[PDB]
Amino acid sequence: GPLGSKKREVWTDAEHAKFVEGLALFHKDWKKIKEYIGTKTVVQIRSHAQKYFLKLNKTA
Repeated sequence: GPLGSKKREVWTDAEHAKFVEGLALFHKDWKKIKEYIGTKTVVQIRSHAQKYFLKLNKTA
């Protein structure tokens, strides 16, 4: 885990895609995602937890 190191609340492109796992583990439950990435608030997760859905496509 973070081992008490200070973490940024703001996302990164590699950090984002850890959320994309919790969408399966917790199933539409942002109040559990913030633990998987580590010590996050739900604020940036809730606004990005809408963004994953926008990319979904029936052409792959």
